[PDB]
Amino acid sequence: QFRAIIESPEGAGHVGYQYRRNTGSTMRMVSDVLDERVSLWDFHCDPSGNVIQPGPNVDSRQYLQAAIDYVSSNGGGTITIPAGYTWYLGSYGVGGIAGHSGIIQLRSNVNLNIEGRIHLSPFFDLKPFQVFVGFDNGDPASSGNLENCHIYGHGVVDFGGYEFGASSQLRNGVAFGRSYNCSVTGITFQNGDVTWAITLGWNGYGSNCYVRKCRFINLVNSSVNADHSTVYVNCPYSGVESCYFSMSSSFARNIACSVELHQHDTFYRGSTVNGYCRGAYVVMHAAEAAGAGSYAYNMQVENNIAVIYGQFVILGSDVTATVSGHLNDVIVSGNIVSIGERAAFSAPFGAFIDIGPDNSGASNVQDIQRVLVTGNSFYAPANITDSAAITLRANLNGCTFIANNFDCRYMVYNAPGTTSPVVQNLVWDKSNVIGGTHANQRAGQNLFDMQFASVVNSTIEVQLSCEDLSMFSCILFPASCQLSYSKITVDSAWTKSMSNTAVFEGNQQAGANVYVSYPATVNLTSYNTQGAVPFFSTDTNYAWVTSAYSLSINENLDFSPPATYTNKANGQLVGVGYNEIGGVRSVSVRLMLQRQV
Amino acid sequence: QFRAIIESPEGAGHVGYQYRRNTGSTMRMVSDVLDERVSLWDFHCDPSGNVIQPGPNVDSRQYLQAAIDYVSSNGGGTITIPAGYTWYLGSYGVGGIAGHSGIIQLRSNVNLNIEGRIHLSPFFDLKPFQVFVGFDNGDPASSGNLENCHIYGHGVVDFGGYEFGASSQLRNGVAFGRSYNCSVTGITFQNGDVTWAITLGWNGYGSNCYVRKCRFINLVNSSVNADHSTVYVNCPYSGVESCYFSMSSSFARNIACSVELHQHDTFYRGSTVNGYCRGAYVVMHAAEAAGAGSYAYNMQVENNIAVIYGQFVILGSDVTATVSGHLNDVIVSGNIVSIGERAAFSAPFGAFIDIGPDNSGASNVQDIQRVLVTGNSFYAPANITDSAAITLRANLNGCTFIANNFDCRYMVYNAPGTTSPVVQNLVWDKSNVIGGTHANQRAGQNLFDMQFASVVNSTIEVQLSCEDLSMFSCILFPASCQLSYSKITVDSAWTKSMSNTAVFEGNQQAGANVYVSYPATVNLTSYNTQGAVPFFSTDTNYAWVTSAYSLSINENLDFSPPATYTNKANGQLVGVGYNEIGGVRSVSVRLMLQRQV
Amino acid sequence: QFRAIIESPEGAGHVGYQYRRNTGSTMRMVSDVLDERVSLWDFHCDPSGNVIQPGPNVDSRQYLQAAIDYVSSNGGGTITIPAGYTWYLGSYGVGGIAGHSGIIQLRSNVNLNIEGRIHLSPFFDLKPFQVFVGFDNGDPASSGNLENCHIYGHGVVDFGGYEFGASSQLRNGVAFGRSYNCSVTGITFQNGDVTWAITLGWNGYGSNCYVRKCRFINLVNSSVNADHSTVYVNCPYSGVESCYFSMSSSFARNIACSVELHQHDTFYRGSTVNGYCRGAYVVMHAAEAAGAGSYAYNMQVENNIAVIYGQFVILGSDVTATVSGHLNDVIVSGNIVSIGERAAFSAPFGAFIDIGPDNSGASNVQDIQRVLVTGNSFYAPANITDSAAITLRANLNGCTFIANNFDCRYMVYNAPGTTSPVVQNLVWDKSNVIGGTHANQRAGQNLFDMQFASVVNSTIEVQLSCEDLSMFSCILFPASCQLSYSKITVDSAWTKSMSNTAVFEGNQQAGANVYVSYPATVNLTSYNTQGAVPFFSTDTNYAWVTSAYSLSINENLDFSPPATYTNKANGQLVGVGYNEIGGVRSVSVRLMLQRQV
Ligand SMILES: CC(=O)N[C@@H]1[C@@H](O[C@H]2O[C@H](CO)[C@H](O[C@H]3O[C@H](CO[C@@H]4O[C@@H](C)[C@H](O)[C@@H](O)[C@H]4O)[C@@H](O)[C@H](O)[C@H]3O)[C@H](O[C@@H]3O[C@H](CO)[C@@H](O)[C@H](O)[C@H]3NC(C)=O)[C@H]2O)[C@H](O)[C@@H](CO[C@H]2O[C@H](CO)[C@@H](O)[C@H](O)[C@H]2O)O[C@H]1O
Ligand SMILES: CC(=O)N[C@@H]1[C@@H](O[C@H]2O[C@H](CO)[C@H](O[C@H]3O[C@H](CO[C@@H]4O[C@@H](C)[C@H](O)[C@@H](O)[C@H]4O)[C@@H](O)[C@H](O)[C@H]3O)[C@H](O[C@@H]3O[C@H](CO)[C@@H](O)[C@H](O)[C@H]3NC(C)=O)[C@H]2O)[C@H](O)[C@@H](CO[C@H]2O[C@H](CO)[C@@H](O)[C@H](O)[C@H]2O)O[C@H]1O
Ligand SMILES: CC(=O)N[C@@H]1[C@@H](O[C@H]2O[C@H](CO)[C@H](O[C@H]3O[C@H](CO[C@@H]4O[C@@H](C)[C@H](O)[C@@H](O)[C@H]4O)[C@@H](O)[C@H](O)[C@H]3O)[C@H](O[C@@H]3O[C@H](CO)[C@@H](O)[C@H](O)[C@H]3NC(C)=O)[C@H]2O)[C@H](O)[C@@H](CO[C@H]2O[C@H](CO)[C@@H](O)[C@H](O)[C@H]2O)O[C@H]1O
Ligand code: NA
Ligand code: NA
Ligand code: NA
Ligand code: NA
Ligand code: NA
Ligand code: NA
Ligand code: NA
Ligand code: NA
Ligand code: NA
Ligand code: NA
Ligand code: NA
Ligand code: NA
Repeated sequence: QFRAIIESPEGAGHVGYQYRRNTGSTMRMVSDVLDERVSLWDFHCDPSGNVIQPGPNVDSRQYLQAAIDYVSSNGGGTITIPAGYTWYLGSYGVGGIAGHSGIIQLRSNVNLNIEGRIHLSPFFDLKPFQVFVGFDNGDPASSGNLENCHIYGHGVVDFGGYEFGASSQLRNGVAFGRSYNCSVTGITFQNGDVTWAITLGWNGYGSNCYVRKCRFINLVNSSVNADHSTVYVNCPYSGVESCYFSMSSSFARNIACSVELHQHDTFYRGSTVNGYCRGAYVVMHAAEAAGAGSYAYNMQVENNIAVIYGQFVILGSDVTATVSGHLNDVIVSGNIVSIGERAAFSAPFGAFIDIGPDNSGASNVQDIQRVLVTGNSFYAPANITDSAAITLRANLNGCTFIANNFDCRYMVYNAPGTTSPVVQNLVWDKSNVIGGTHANQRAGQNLFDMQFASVVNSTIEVQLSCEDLSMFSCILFPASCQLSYSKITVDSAWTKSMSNTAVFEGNQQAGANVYVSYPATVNLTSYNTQGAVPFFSTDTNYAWVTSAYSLSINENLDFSPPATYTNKANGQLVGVGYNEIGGVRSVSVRLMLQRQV
Repeated sequence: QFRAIIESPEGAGHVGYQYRRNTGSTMRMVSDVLDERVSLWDFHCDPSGNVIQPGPNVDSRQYLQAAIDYVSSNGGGTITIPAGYTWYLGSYGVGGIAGHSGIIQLRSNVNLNIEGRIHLSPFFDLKPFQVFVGFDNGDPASSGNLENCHIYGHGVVDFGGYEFGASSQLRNGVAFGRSYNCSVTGITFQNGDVTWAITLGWNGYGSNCYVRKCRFINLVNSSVNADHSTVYVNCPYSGVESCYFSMSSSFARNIACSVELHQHDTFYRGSTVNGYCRGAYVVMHAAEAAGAGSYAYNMQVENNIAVIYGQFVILGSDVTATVSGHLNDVIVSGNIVSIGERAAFSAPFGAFIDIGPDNSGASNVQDIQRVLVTGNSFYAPANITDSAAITLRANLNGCTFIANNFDCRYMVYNAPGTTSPVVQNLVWDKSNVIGGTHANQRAGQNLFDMQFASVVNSTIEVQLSCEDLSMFSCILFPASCQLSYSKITVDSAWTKSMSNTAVFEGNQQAGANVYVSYPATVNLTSYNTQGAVPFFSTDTNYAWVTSAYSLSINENLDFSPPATYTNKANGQLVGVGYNEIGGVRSVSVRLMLQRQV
Repeated sequence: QFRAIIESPEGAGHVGYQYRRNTGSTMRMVSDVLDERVSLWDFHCDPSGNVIQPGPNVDSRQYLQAAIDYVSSNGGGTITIPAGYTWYLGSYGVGGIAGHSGIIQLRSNVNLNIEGRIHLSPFFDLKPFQVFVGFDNGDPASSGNLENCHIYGHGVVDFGGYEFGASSQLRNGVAFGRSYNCSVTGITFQNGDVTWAITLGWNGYGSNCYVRKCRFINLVNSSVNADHSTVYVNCPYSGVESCYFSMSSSFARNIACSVELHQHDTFYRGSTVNGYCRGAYVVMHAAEAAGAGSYAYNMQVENNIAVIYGQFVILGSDVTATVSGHLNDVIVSGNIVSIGERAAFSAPFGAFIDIGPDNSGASNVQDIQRVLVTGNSFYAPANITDSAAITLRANLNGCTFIANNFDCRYMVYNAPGTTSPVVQNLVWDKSNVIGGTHANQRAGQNLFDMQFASVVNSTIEVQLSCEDLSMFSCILFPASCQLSYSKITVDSAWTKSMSNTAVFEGNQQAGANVYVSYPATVNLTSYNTQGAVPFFSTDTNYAWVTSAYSLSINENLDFSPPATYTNKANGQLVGVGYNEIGGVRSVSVRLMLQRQV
C-alpha cells in the first residue's frame, strides 16, 4: 500500500526532506520543496493528467492560462516557460480579453519567466491579436487593474511572420492594461506585422510600468499595416530604457515609430533604433486625459542612438470638446541621430524635432512649451533636401535649443503654402553648431525658412562654421510673417561673400522691439572736404539701423571711411571718416548692420 | 524499515536521481538537488520541526535569522522569501545589531531574494528600528565588514504605517554597514515614517554598493519625523540608478530628500522623484572622512526627473577640529526639475542648486569647487517668489553653469541681512537660457541679486529671451559686495525699456579688473559747430567707460549723434557726430556702455 | 524490487508528484521537476557517477564542458555554478577552442548562472588562456556563430594572480566570438594579468552583445603585460553599461584602457573607472571591417566617471591595402574625468580627447569627422604639464566641442617637431569654460598651441574665466601652419595685462577668409589740429584690420582718442578723435582688433 502511495501523484508528499540534514530545519516533504516553483509543465497536460509535448500542432494557450489562473489564486508567483521548447499559441482567449482579441490574460502578482519561445500559430494569419492582455473587461473603462505583473527572461515572443489581413485591425504583444508596477525585461519580440509590441497603461491609468533590455526585431512587414509604434506608454511614472529596436522592411521606414510617451513623468533612454521612420512621439492627447490629467509634463528623451528615415522626436497636443491637452517640461538630450541613406522626399520629411499637427491636420489646437533640446547630434546625408533640425508645422508656445550639433539641409523649416504656425518663445542659442554636410546644396533655399503666421519672443542666433554660398539666405521671413519682440542675429563668420544674410521681406526688422544684426554690403559717398568728412549711404533703406560698423579693410592711403555709422531720418547711413587729401570718395563696404544690439 | 527511512526527514536522501536519465550525469539523491536552493520555509518551523504559517500573529524574525546564519556557515547562497505570503517581523534582533535597533542581521555572501512581502508588526509602533543591518557590532568602528550581500526581487518591505514616537528616534530599512559589493534591486519600500530606506557604507568604509530599480513610496507620514533621506550613500564607488521615489504627505514636502551622496565616485542617475522637499545632498562631512578621505570628488547627478518643493541639489562641505571636508569635481547634467504647485514661502526656498551652510548654520567653513551644472531644465510656477536657479548661501570656491534652461523667479539669489558668502569662480555662461514664466512678477526684485561679501574671478553673462519690465534690475551688487577680476554683461535684447539693467551700488564696475557691459540711457549735448562736432554727456558718471555705442535710431535729418563714444577725465562721455547744419543739439540716446570689453 | 528502483538513479522517476495537490495539474514524477533545472553538480562526477568535491586539486573543466555540451543538445538552458564553492580550472579545452588557448567552449542558448567562484589553477601560470570561448573553430573566419549565450550572477572569475610569461601572449576572460545576443551581467572579474576581460564579436561579426553591472578589479599586474583593454567591443549594436573598473598596479597607469568601441552603433555609458591609463578607444580599424563594413558610426561615450593617467577617449581610423576605415557620428557627453595625482610626464600625455596616429605611427591615414564633445568636465592637477582638452596628433576631418568645462594645462595641443596634422572643421565654441587650476604655471606655453600643417573651416572662440599672465599666448599659430576659412577670437575678459593674446607667426590672420578678433596694445599719435582730429598708429602692422575699438579709459580732459578705428593701405590704424584744445597727442591704448567680425 506504501508503494501505491509513492507511485501516485501524492507520492512526493510522503517522502521526507530536511534541508542539508540540518536538524534545526523544517521537517518537510519533497512535494513542499517542489511546490516552491511552478512551470508550464505543471499545467500542460491532457484531461487524464498526462503531459503533452508542445509543438506546431499543439495549442498551448489553455494550459498557460490554467497556470496563470491557478497561481493567481494563491496570491501570485512566477511561472517559468521552459527553455529548449517552443510553445505555440493557436486560439483566442475567452471572457474579458475577448474584446481585445486577447490570447492570454495576465493576472496580478503572476509573473512570467519566459526562457523558451512563444510562437503564434497560423490560426492568427491575417487576423487581429493581442498576445498578453492585462485588462479583465472588454470595456477598459470598466476593467479592474493589473498590478505587480512582470515578464522577463532570455526568451522570445515570435509573431509568426503573418501579415495583417486589413488595415483596420490591431495587433499587440503585451497590453498591460490599467497597469501598476508591471514590466517587461530581457525579452525578444520578433518576426511580425503588428501595431505595437508593448502598451503600458490605459488613458493615464497605471503607474511604474517599464520596458528594459528588450529587443524588437522586424515587427512590420506589409503594406496593409496602417501604423506601428513599438512601445506606447500610456500611464505616468513609466518608461523605456536600454532597448534595441530594428526594422528591415521598406514599409517600416514610412510607418514605424519606436516609442510614444503619452503621459507625465515618462522617459525613453539609452536605446538603439535602426530602420524606423520615427524615434518617439511625445504628446498629450486630450482623449487620453482621464487617468492622469490633461498635462504631459516631465517628459525625457535622452542618450539614444538612432538611424531613422523620418522624424526623431515629434511633439504635439490636442483637444476634444471638453478637454484640452497640454505638453510642457520636456527634455531631449544626449541623443545621436541620423537620417539613413535615402533619396530626397522618399520617406516622411527628415527632422530631429517635428511640431506635428493633430490627427485631423489642425495646427491651431496645440499647447506646447518649456521644451529643452540640448547636447544632441543630428546628421542627414547631403542629398536629403527634406532634412531639418526642426520642422515647425503647428502652433508652438516654446522650444529652447542649446548646444546641439545639427548637420542637415535646414535648421528651422516649415513648408510655404501649408500651415501658418503661430510661434512663441522659439530660442535658438548661438551655441548650436551648424554643420557643413549640405554646403553647396542649398540653391534657392533659406537655412532658417521662417514660414509662419507670426514669431514673438523668439531668439535666432545664426552661427555658421563653414561657407555655403549656394544658400539664398541664412534666415528669411516672408512678408506674411509678423515678427515682434525678438532677437535675430547672423554672425559675420563665413558670410563675407553672401549677397543675402538675413532677409525680411516685409521689412519686419524695423519693429520697435526687434533686435537684429546681420552683414550687408553698402555703397557710400563722401563730401569733398579735406579733414574729418561725412560718408553717406547712397541707398535710403536703413531708417531702422541704430549702428553699423566696418567688416572691410581700407585699401586707400589718402582717406579712410568711417569705422562706425549711425542713420538719418531719410534712411541713409552716416559716419565721420577722414580725408587726408580732399575729394569726393565712393566706396563699397561690408558692414555689420545693427538694430538695438 | 525502508518505508520508515522514506517517510523520515532523510527520505529524500535515499531516492536516487540522475539528471534527465543521462548516464554521464552524477548519480545523486533527490535531497542533493533540493539542497541546491533554500527558502524561509526551510527554517520557519517550531521546535519539533513542524512548519509554521506566517501571518500577523506570527513573528518570523528568528526563522529568517536562522536561515541567514545557516547559509552564512556554508559560504553563502540566496534565501528566497516566498511569493504569495506576508512575513511579519515582531521583535528586535540580538547581539551586534541591538545597538542599531536592528531586526535582522545580514551576513556576507548571503543574498535575499524577496518575492513575497515583509511587514512590520505593531510591536514597532512608536519605536525605532533598522530592519536589515549589516554591522556585526554595536559600535560601527569595531564592526567587521559586510561583503557580497544582495537583496533583490519583486517583493515588498512594508513599514506598517507606524509613526515615529519621538523625533530623536531613527528608522531604516536596509543598513548595509561597512559594506563592500552590496546591493538592493527591484524592491518596493513603502508605508512608513522612517529616517532612511537604505544606507550604504559607514563613514567612507565600503565600496561598490548600489540601489537599482527600487521604488520608495510614502515613507514619511508624521510631524514627529525629524528628517528623511531615502538613500544615504556613505561609501565610495556606489550609487543610485533607475529608482522611483514618491511621497504624498505634507510633511515630506518640508523634510524629505531622495538621495544623499557623501563620498567620492558616487552617483544618482535616471530616477524619478515626486512629492519630496529635496532631490539630493552632495556633501563632504568632515565627521565622515575616516574610511575614504576628506574629499568628495567625482559626484554625478544626472538624467533625473523631479517634482520637489524645496531644493534639487544641495552642495556643501564642513570641518571638525582635526579634519576639513572638501567637495570638488561634481557634475549635475540632464535633469528635468520643477517646483510643484505651492504658495510662495510655504516650503523651503525653491532652488535648482543650493550652496547650503553647515548644520550649525556656518557659511565660512565650505570648500566647494569645480562643479559643472549643464544641460538641465528647471521650472517654478509664476507665483513662487522663493525660486532660484542657485541660492548661494555659503562660501563658494567655484561653480560653472553652461547651457541650462532656468525658468523661475531668481537666477542667482541670496537673502540680504543673512549670510555674506565669499564667492569665487562663479561662472554663468551666456548659453544659460532665462525663461519668462515670472515676467511681470518681479516688482522690487533683482534677477541676479548678488548679496555677497565679495565676488572674484566670476562671470555673469545675462541674456534675456523676453521682456520683464517689472524687475528692478537684471543684476545688482550692493555696496557691501566687493567685486574684482570679474566679467558682468547684460545683452541688450529685451532691455530697451528698462530703467536699470546692471546696478553697482558701490560703483564697483570701476574696478581695474572688472570687465562689464550693459545698456543705459544717456543725455548728450553738442557744440554748435557745423560739420564734424562733439557730443558730450550731461552727466559725469562715466569715468569707468572705455567705449559706448548707440542702441537708438537717429530721427533727425540735419544732424547725427556719434555712433560711438569714449570718455573724458571728468566722467563725461564724448564722441564725434555730424551737424549738416550748425546748432547746439540735445538728444537722449540708449547706449551700450562698455568697460574693457 | 520496488526498493531497488527507488534507490537507483531512476528512483525519482518513480515517485509521483502533482503541483500543490491540484487535480488539474500534470501528473508528473519528481525527476521531471528536478530536470527543470541543472547545475554543475549534475556533471561534476567521476566515471562511476560519484560526485567529486571541487577544490584547488580538482580540475573542474571537463565537468563544466560536459554540462554545457549536454544542455546544448536539448536546445539550451541555464547551468548554475553553485554558490559556496570555488570551482578550479586546471587544463586547456580541446578542438575548436584550442587555437584560442581556450579553457571552456560556450554554446548557443546555454547560459551560465555563476553564483560561486571560478578560479584558475597554477597550471596557467606564465601561460596564455581565454577562459570562455564562443568560437567553434581555430580560425575565426571559418567559425560558426555563438547565439543567445548569457553569463550572469553574483559570482566571480578569478585569474589566480598569475603574471604573463611573455609579452606576445594573450589572455582573456570571455571571448564570445562571432556573437549574437550574448551578454555578461553582474560578474566580478579579478586578480590577474590579462589582455582583455571580455571581447564581443569578431571583426564586425555579431550583434546585440552587452556587458552590464560587472566589476573588473586588478587585471594588470606585471611589466610583461604588453597591453590591456578590459572590454573590446568588436560587433555592432553592442555596448558596456553601469560597470566598475579598478586597477592598482603602476603598470596599468601606462598600459590599461577600460573599453574599446570598434564597430558601429556601440556605446559605453554610466561606468566608473579608477587607476587606468585610458578610458576608451573609439576607432575603425580597416583590418576589422569584414562583418559590419568600414565605417564606425553611432558611437556613444556618456555619463562615465573616471580617474585615469593618460587619455580619456582616443579617436582614430586607419587603412589596409584594400579597405579604408572611417570614424564618424560620435558623441562624448556627460562624463566627469580627472587625471589622477602624478608627476608631469610620468605617464602617457594627459588628455580628454586624443586624435591618435595609427599603430605604425602614421598621422595621414585617418578619416575622423562629425564628432560632438559636449557637457563634460575634465580636470588635471596644476603640476601636470602634459594635460590637454585635446591632443590633436593626427589628421582630423572634424570635431565639435560645446559647453564643456576643461581645467588643465592646454586646451588644444600637439607637440612641435612631431606630426603635422591636417585639421578641418575643428569647432571650439565660446561656451567651453576654461578653468583656472593651471593659472601661473604656463610660462613659455600657448593655451591653444596650434602645431599643425594646416587649419581650415575651424572655429576657436577663446574665453578665459580668470587671469593667467604666465602664459605666452592664448593661441599661437606657427608660420608653418596654414590657416584659412576660419574664425579665431579671444574675448578681452582677463586679458588686459597680456603682452600677447593671439599670435600668428606667419601673419596668417591676414588671409582673405580668416575672421579674427583679439586685444592688443597700440601706440597712436594725433595731428595738432583743434577740433575733430585724426589719430594714427605709429606701427604699420594693421593692414589686415577691418575695425578696432577702445578697451581703455581716457584719462585726459583736453582731448579724447577715437572710440573706433579703421586702417589705411600702409598698415596704420586711423580714427577720428577730438582735441578740445589743439596739440599733437600721443597715447598708448588697449584695442580690440577685428578682422571681418
Ligand atoms: C499605432 C499608434 O500608436 N499610432 C499613433 C497614434 O495612435 C492612435 O492611433 C492608433 C492606431 O493604432 C491607436 O489607434 C487605435 O486603437 C485604439 C485603441 O484600441 C481600443 O482600445 C484598446 C484599449 C483595446 O485593447 C482595443 O481592443 C480597442 O478597443 C482604437 O480606439 C482606434 O480605433 C484604433 O485606430 C491609438 O489608440 C490608443 O492606443 C493605446 C495603446 O493601445 C491605448 O492605450 C489608448 O487608449 C488609445 N487611445 C485612444 C484615444 O483611443 C490612437 O491613439 C497617435 O494618435 C499618433 C500621435 O500623433 C499624432 O498626434 C499628435 C498629437 O496631436 C501630433 O503631434 C502628431 O503630428 C500626429 O501624427 O501617433 C501614431 O503613431
Ligand atoms: C536623515 C538625514 O540623512 N539627514 C541629513 C543629515 O544627516 C545627519 O543627520 C542624520 C539625522 O538622522 C543622521 O543623524 C543621526 O544618525 C547618526 C548615525 O547614527 C548612529 O550611527 C549609526 C551607524 C547607527 O546605526 C545608529 O544606531 C547610531 O548609532 C547619529 O549619530 C545622530 O545622532 C543622528 O541624529 C546622520 O548621520 C549619519 O547617518 C549615516 C546613515 O546612517 C551614517 O552612515 C553616518 O555614519 C552618520 N554620520 C555621522 C556624522 O554620524 C547625520 O549625518 C546631513 O547632515 C544633512 C546634510 O546637510 C547639511 O550639511 C551640509 C554639509 O555641510 C550642508 O551643505 C547643508 O546645508 C546642511 O543642511 O542632510 C540631512 O538631510
Ligand atoms: C589589447 C588591445 O585591445 N589593444 C588595442 C589594440 O588592439 C590590437 O592589439 C591587440 C593586442 O592584444 C590585439 O592584438 C592581438 O590579438 C590579435 C587577435 O588574436 C587572434 O585572433 C583572436 C580572435 C584569437 O582568439 C586569438 O587566438 C588570435 O588568433 C592577434 O592577431 C595579434 O597578433 C595580437 O597582437 C588586437 O586584435 C584584435 O583583438 C580583438 C579582440 O580579441 C579581435 O576581435 C580582433 O579580431 C583583433 N583584431 C585584429 C586586427 O586582428 C589588435 O587590434 C588596438 O589596435 C589599439 C587601437 O589604437 C591604435 O589604433 C587607433 C586606430 O588607428 C589609433 O587611433 C590609436 O592611436 C592607436 O594606438 O588599442 C589597443 O589598446
Ligand atoms: Na476592444
Ligand atoms: Na506609429
Ligand atoms: Na502619427
Ligand atoms: Na501673419
Ligand atoms: Na547605535
Ligand atoms: Na533629509
Ligand atoms: Na539638511
Ligand atoms: Na564685503
Ligand atoms: Na588563435
Ligand atoms: Na589597451
Ligand atoms: Na593603443
Ligand atoms: Na604647413
